[PDB]
Amino acid sequence: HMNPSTTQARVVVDELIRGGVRDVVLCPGSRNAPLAFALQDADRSGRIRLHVRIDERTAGYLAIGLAIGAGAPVCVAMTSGTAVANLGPAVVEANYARVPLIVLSANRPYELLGTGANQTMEQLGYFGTQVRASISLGLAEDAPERTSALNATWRSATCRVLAAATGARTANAGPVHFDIPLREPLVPDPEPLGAVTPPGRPAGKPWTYTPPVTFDQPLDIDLSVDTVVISGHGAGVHPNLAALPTVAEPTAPRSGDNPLHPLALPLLRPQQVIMLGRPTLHRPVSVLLADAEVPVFALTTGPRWPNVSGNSQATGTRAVTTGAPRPAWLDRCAAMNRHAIAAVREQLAAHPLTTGLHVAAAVSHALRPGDQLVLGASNPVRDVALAGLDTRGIRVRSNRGVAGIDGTVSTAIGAALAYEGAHERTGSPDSPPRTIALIGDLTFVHDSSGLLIGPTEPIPRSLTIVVSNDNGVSSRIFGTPHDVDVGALCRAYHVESRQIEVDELGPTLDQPAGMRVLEVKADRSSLRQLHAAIKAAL
Amino acid sequence: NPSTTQARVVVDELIRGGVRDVVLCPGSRNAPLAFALQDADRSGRIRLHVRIDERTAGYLAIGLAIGAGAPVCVAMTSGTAVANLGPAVVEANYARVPLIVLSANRPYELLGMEQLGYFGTQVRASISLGLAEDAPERTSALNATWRSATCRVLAAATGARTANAGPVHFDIPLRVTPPGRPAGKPWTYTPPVTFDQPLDIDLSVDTVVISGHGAGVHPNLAALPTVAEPTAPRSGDNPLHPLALPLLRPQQVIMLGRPTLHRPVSVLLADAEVPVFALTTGPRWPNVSGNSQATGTRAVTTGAPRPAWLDRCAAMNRHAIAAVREQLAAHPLTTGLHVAAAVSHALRPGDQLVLGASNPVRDVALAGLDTRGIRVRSNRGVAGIDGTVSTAIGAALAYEGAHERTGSPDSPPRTIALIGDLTFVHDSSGLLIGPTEPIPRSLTIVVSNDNGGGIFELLEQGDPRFSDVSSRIFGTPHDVDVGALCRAYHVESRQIEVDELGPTLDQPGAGMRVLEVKADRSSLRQLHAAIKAAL
Amino acid sequence: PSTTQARVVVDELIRGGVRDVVLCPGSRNAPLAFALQDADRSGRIRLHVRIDERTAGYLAIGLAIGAGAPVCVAMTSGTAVANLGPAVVEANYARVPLIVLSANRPQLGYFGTQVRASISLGLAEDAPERTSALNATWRSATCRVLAAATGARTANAGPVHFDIPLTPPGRPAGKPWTYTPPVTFDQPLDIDLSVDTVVISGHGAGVHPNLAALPTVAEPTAPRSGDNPLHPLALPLLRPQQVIMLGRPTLHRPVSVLLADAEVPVFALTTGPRWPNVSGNSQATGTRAVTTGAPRPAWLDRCAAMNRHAIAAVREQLAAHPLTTGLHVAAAVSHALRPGDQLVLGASNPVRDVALAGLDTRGIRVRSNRGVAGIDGTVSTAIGAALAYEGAHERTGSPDSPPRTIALIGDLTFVHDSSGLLIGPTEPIPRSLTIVVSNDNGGGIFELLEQGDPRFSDVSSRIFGTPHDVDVGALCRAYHVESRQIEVDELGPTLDQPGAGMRVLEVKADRSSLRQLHAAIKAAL
Amino acid sequence: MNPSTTQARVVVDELIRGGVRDVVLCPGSRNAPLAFALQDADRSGRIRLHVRIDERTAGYLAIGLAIGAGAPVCVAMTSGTAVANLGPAVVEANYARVPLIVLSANRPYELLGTGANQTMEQLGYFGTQVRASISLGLAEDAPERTSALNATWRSATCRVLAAATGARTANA
Ligand SMILES: Cc1ncc(C[n+]2csc(CCOP(=O)(O)OP(=O)(O)O)c2C)c(N)n1
Ligand SMILES: Cc1ncc(C[n+]2csc(CCOP(=O)(O)OP(=O)(O)O)c2C)c(N)n1
Ligand SMILES: O=C(O)c1cc(O)c2ccccc2c1O
Ligand SMILES: O=C(O)c1cc(O)c2ccccc2c1O
Ligand SMILES: [Cl-]
Ligand SMILES: [Cl-]
Ligand SMILES: [Cl-]
Ligand SMILES: [Mg+2]
Ligand SMILES: [Mg+2]
Repeated sequence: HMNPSTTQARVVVDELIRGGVRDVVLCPGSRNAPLAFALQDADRSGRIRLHVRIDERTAGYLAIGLAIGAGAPVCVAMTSGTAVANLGPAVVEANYARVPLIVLSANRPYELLGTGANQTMEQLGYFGTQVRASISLGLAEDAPERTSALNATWRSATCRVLAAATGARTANAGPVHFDIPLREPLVPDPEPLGAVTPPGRPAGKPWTYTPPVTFDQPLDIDLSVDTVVISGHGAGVHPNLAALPTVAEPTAPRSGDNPLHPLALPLLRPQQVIMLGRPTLHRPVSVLLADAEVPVFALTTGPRWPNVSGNSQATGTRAVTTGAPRPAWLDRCAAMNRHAIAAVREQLAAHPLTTGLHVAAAVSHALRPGDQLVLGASNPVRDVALAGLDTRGIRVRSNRGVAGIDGTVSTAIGAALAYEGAHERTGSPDSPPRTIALIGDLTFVHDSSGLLIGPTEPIPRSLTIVVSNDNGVSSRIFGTPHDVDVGALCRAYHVESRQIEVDELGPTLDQPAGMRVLEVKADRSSLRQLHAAIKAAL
Repeated sequence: NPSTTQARVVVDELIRGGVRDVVLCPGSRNAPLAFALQDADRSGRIRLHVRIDERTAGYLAIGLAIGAGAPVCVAMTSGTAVANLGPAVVEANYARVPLIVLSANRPYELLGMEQLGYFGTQVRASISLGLAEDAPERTSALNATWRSATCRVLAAATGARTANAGPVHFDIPLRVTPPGRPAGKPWTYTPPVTFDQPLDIDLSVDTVVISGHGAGVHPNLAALPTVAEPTAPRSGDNPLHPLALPLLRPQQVIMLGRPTLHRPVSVLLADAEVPVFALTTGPRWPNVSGNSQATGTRAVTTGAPRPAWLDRCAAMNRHAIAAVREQLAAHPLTTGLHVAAAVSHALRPGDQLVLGASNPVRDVALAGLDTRGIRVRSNRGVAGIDGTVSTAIGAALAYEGAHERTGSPDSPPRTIALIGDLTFVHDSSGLLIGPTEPIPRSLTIVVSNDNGGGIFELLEQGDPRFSDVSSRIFGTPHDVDVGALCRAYHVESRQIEVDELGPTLDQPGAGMRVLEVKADRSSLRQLHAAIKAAL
Repeated sequence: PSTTQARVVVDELIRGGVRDVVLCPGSRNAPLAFALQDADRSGRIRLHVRIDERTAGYLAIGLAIGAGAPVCVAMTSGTAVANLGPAVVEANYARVPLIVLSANRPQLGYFGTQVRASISLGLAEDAPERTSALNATWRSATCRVLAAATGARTANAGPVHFDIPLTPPGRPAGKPWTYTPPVTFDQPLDIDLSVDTVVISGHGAGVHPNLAALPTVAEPTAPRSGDNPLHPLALPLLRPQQVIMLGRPTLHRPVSVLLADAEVPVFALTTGPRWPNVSGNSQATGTRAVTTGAPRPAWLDRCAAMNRHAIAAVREQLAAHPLTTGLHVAAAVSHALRPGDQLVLGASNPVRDVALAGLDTRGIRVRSNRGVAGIDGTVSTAIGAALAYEGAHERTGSPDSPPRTIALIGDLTFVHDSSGLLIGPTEPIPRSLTIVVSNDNGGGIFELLEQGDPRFSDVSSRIFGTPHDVDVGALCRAYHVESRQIEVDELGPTLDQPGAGMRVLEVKADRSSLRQLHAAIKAAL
Repeated sequence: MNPSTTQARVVVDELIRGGVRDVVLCPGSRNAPLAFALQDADRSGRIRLHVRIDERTAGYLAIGLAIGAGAPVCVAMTSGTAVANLGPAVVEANYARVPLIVLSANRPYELLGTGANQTMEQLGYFGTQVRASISLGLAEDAPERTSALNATWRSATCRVLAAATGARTANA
């Protein structure tokens, strides 16, 4: 015989594994001990990798990283009370970035809500419309005669949680709140007088199998009309559009070989626009989408479609193309793209001081096919886009959902861990692929506690964090530098760090060292002149 | 620009309502009342605090409000502000902290702020002002409407009518200053209500008082044996050690406030043979077991405790105190209980004490802290380990500000925080205060560092049969260099031994310093079992 | 400024397929009511005014399920949100495109859980230097509302809250501002038909040609996929090894017992992203089946034998029973239907008894509020269903009278929504709607439940039966509606007789013998 | 003794001790345990039962029963739109401060989302219009804990009554 809380936790953990969950983030507590015990045992048998963290807020962004690194649903488990509320920021990010994040909260029994019990709040529903679903398991009953029926109901609810999070039937992945009320006894009973977990379906199959869904919405587009493609976060790959001039955000997957620099778009006159994904980065892009005279055709992978344009003529998922672009239009767009690249290149060289744009250019040139790049959503993504990075053959991650500074370090760490984990499944005996992160100093200092990894927890094998330190009424905290020593922060969290120059950045990134932080000074003073010089050069 | 005029009307009425501190974070949107708050800051009518981390900003506001009992405003500015403020707002609801959350929505924008679901369940009120309309003739009527909504917001936050203080959402939408009542009086005067529910209690029945967070002060119960949590204001001279409770058989329990500590208390409160009388200061009342027989706000007492009962309680109290003292001395390694004892013996009348969750708030009550003359703060609302550093900082700032505004030439009184290492790791970023922002002048954070969560060694998951599995999932060692952490944030820090803790606290240092004491948690369970065996 | 914002929104809703709007008088939504009034006088939209806001919601449900079109309801009061609650819940669960229009001059929890979207336009600012950008913003948002309501991109139609807080053209050729092709939601399931399989199809099911040969228990609202029906009462006489469940089945305890059987795998095929699993035995979900094998001939033989046995045991035990019951009235209405008719069923016994009588749904359109299975709103639902259905036949222009809409409801249901018969003289009235009322003076379904056991005979009269003694005939005449008390035998001929646009036919029925009649049918199987 | 019946009999008894003299009942299958326990209390003269068919009109009947003499009044109904029909009466009871206890039966909460018949998001439907939204635990079959389940059930009933009558908030 097994106590009810232990049985329920072992069933849930088993069904989550069968649904593709490979990594679980756990935060310590007493009320979530049943989940903790069952997760620890699955990690001892090698069925999942467990990542323990102390701060639930940054642990939520770690889980986002573990999910975007390879595309698998990731659970984060914590105790009752403000621990659940600390997942707020990650849940908002995962909502707008469509990240399959399962928030697995332990709770007191609902009967205690309103009694004044310790560490108990209104947990179910806390996340509102940010989550794709708020699902509660029932309090586990002590009914050995009903063991088979309770197993079917727990595994079915778990599959609903997994389906809603991965978007298996909605094509709209996102975060899910899975709340589990738990009561004493919370620790497993003596194992000699123990029992076996109620089994699932045979052959490691999910309890409710849901096969791959196809969400199809064709759209007719005449490509002979002068067309530009603008691809943002969450865009899909469209091979029938690969020839068109394309302004692509760094995180957007590239369809073709005809890039168009974002600075070139204002100097051209497209007659119609194809919007892929959710573009938000570039401001001239936003200017063109506000232009009411230019028809916009939106192509999304899911049912959500962006509000970035008011003259959206149609929304679909793929294009049924008629015609071909004027060769003179392709020539003009290619000509302007080269002009914009040269203008950026020349003005960086003419600039004396090293700026953040220089570091971004230096990181972009040091990337090799197969690398993963993680970018802070402030200046790093804009700077890499102005530098003209070729994203083909590399995977680029960034928290573009709400583009916050919270959790950027933890996201890079998680993405590096999932990326390296997927490289072992291929059975290859090579070295793990590189993960390079480029983040600002203010972002790094704000999520420096994301560097904290207990001595027994997984550490990324090939992660390098490049910190572009530019030392910068509510804006009066930027009137002075924050003055924090990046080296001191790294020592506090036992992390190797080096201060280097932009010339050294390339050759130092090629040195094969676990996790490390590479700090590069830059100047914010001259940035306004450099950007003004680039615009005058066009 | 009427929107600018509106902001000065609200800020002025907020200052008339008792607001002395506002917390801001930079964000995409202009802050609600940002420039009116800036004008008020330079003129000395209000004090601004700016932070980058919105989570630590919320908990700083909680500290500013519990340090002296004043309402405090927090100014949201971004699309992450609601999610990051959630923890502080939840804690303000359960600890009854007057917290005003200022927001600035756009009614000309299309909808359908990144709102979650907690605003509905956590706040006392949700008041919007309405768009500032241009009308030079209705300026005296608009002034009255804006100042009435502001007085209503402060009343809901402080519980002026409900006796249930808590957080309030105040929205001021955006697309000289008109005057208020004379002598700086608020627009709408509401006397702080008196909430009265007298209850009959016979004190001849063997009775114990158990007072928790939010407990009132009761002079007619002063003689009874009393198990008081650290945050409860004391009203008697007859304290009863929490470890003495299971050595007695009370026939009656008076519960003051909301108790959350000591499983011996929970066992006694759940015993259906022992009537429990709940005396609370607000409308809510605790009933975790279902054994709360009656509720009230004050006791109408008949009789007095039997002299033999008081003698029995005092004898068991002396056995409990001796067991804790003798077993602490006979134990080689320093634990958090040793650290808590040293801090307790170092406090002086007038000190403010801030206690983190986990073992520190329990250990101080096991050491027998005398709380009279002392101000004790702790986030017992939801017992989170998040935001405790910023709560201490805010509590010190508000506490020092009240002493400064009495004009006493003496140095500001001390605020001493006692927190675990995970608690410090959780909110270490709360230490980053820009040179422009107010910094405490007498805040000392004592960090009892046992490299993980020591309380789990004392629970069921700390039983030796889990010794192979409980290190990763409960102990959670981190190996953080605390001194290196405080250096990066430019905060004075010193690692010392428990016997040096007393003298180091007695002398002053920088306005803000962190004292770290290395402690052991591998002997923690053995030390507590030996204390129980010596009772 | 707000006057042109209302006119553009109304124009885009009409371009989006809205043909009917329900409005309740009140001191609000004045500009939108004007724009709607203008379009009603222009012939672009049909306006329906009601006084009861709860009946107005269920009327809009009917106008939507009658021809599958989006329908709007305009709130104008500080009680409308509470009164539209029941209809919004029904629209959520039955996936009905209901657009609820508000106009907050600057609060229950159901809006957060029940609706597909909550969109507010924003205030109508006064800047004629940007009137072409406000035009697109208003027609884009309105296209989002229409798309969320009809499931254009989600394949999950439902209610939408559209708030316009208190004339420039659209696309040429009357097209919607943002075109969205109806989406294809596909998810194939591998099913082996050589296993002994029964199909159980409920509310919201699709049509599956590769399943037309399998024995099929179909709820009346389910569109039949083939021509091998299996009577529900035959199910406990069979031992299927596999169940294909279409849509959302909600009727028949044998069906419920079978789906709960953990030995029998269940394969759920749904037209949308939601799927049922009350038991936890759902082995897989999908939208269509990829089939191998073929059903065993012995299995088909057994099923067809139980089917005829169940049909015969019902048709004969109805003859022996002398008293007229609700099961007889359902049988009578079922044989009085011809292809092209629309049949509206109330919940409780009427929708179950029609299934026991063996109605052949082919050629008939069957409506019923199975989403939450409420006895409220059925009268106004049938009126709206008739109006929408007759409006579609009128737009084709056939040289034939409007097709018939027959409603079969219980007594309690008729008095629960009696105020749905209060239709003002200026208001559109059905032209071929006949409401048949089976009246056994109480709730006859409770006689078939555990509280209907003879050991609760002296306690179950008050709390389950609830006689009302209401004179149905007088209630209809008070509302200026034709009524006639007929017997079960004259039901058919009276129904065949073309009559007034609205007729209520009352048939007396017995419920004291209902538990005996269902036990006699059970023993004859 | 089956737990639903014991649970329903404890709640009804404690409601009566709290001053409830009138209860409005609407017919349904899911609220059978409350219906039986209420009928038993009407036969004994402890309360006066009132049966109605329409839940919307039943809520205004309970409001009348409350303002007639100033006592808390209950309205019990089944799951589904039966609760949604109490919407208009709850709104009126909120603004007029009438102690109206909406006593709703429900399918088990684990059935929410499974497509079960007559199951909706009931808990929280009324939102900000109620003084409190309290659920009892699903009655467990466990004779060892009957005394603990009694205290838990009666304490919750008292919280319902105090919030409805404003016993400690002065805001019925
Ligand atoms: C926000 C939050 N997360 C998690 C918990 C669970 N919890 C309770 S005590 C504790 C350990 C705290 O350790 P520390 O601060 O080092 O104190 P110690 O008990 O070792 O003195 C934890 C994680 C909590 N109460 N709040
Ligand atoms: C709004 C609502 N309230 C209550 C119920 C519960 N219920 C189900 S069947 C029924 C009785 C309906 O009786 P009637 O319409 O006369 O039908 P009969 O079963 O006698 O044919 C009731 C009250 C419901 N489904 N909907
Ligand atoms: O007395 C208090 O301070 C207090 C505070 C609270 O937040 C409570 C919450 C639930 C139940 C009782 C509570 C209570 O008695
Ligand atoms: O297929 C349908 O029509 C349908 C409709 C619904 O409203 C559902 C609600 C919950 C669960 C399943 C559902 C479902 O399968
Ligand atoms: Cl335990
Ligand atoms: Cl950054
Ligand atoms: Cl604690
Ligand atoms: Mg510790
Ligand atoms: Mg009837």
